[PDB]
Amino acid sequence: KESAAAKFERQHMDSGNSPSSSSNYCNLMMCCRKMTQGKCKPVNTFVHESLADVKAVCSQKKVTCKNGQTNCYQSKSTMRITDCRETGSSKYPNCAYKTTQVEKHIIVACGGKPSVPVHFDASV
Amino acid sequence: KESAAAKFERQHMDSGNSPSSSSNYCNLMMCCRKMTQGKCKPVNTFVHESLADVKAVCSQKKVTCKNGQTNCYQSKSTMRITDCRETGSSKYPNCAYKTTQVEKHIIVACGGKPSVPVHFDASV
Ligand SMILES: Nc1ncnc2c1ncn2[C@@H]1O[C@H](COP(=O)(O)O[C@@H]2[C@H](O)[C@@H](CO)O[C@H]2n2ccc(=O)[nH]c2=O)[C@@H](O)[C@H]1O
Ligand SMILES: Nc1ncnc2c1ncn2[C@@H]1O[C@H](COP(=O)(O)O[C@@H]2[C@H](O)[C@@H](CO)O[C@H]2n2ccc(=O)[nH]c2=O)[C@@H](O)[C@H]1O
Repeated sequence: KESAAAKFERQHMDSGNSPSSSSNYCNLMMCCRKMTQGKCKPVNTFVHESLADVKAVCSQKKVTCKNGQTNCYQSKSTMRITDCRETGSSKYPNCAYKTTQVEKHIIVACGGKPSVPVHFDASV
Repeated sequence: KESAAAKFERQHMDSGNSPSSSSNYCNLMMCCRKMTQGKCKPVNTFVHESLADVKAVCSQKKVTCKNGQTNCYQSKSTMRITDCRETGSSKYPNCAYKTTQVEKHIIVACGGKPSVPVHFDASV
């Protein structure tokens, strides 16, 4: 069982000078979206365009994936994204990330029927 | 078993215009701290002072809790906190919170041995 004390720290403590700061986006999102469980995911990109714009990439420019697979597609237009990269000081389970906001073309792998994004490959 | 498609949405989609806006502190925090599972927790306060400064409240002014319990203590000093209150639009699984930052005295319930904070009761 989680102790009542640890449970209070989880639910009410966030000690620090400016916790609502932009630079904390990846830290909280990586945590919210469950990519800090069991291990820290080193690299993850979030996309801020509509789901419909991202699903459409699966119909755009076909490119080879970094890992040599051939189901990747590059976007025609540049998208608003955020890059979450694990920092130097990061150590499970104190997962820490640098937050980088950029606008770039994305490459996704697509799969299933109907074909939708199943993997973020890179940005250019 | 999570589909590859739903997984992609969970891991990379954060559609919106200002995703790292301070006003999103509560939506991210409430998700990270696991208070948006099963139901949306309606009220929840985060304290930005250090843990020792909060643990110390358990040795300050003893006061009655709002539910009639007698193990509540009120900080001697005001503290930096953030109130997260569910908005009218909020409906699980689409929980949404207003973030409000104030400086107020807190009232916690303390328990165990040593006696530490186990519940957040109110701020004044
Ligand atoms: N061609 C493919 N088809 C289907 N699934 C694939 C393919 N290539 C990789 N995958 C899988 O997709 C799964 C999900 O991974 P993702 O969330 O996309 O993770 C990305 C990538 O797999 C991982 C390792 O490099 O980092 C992320 N990543 C990488 C670079 C980047 O700029 N941004 C980003 O999010 C991984 O298990 C991987 O095995
Ligand atoms: N005196 C007490 N001793 C021990 N546990 C208690 C006591 N009073 C309530 N509890 C329990 O404390 C547990 C944890 O609750 P909390 O995380 O503090 O939640 C607070 C409160 O219980 C919940 C319901 O109102 O909202 C929060 N809350 C309320 C007001 C506020 O300003 N801020 C805030 O975080 C609850 O399960 C409750 O049963």
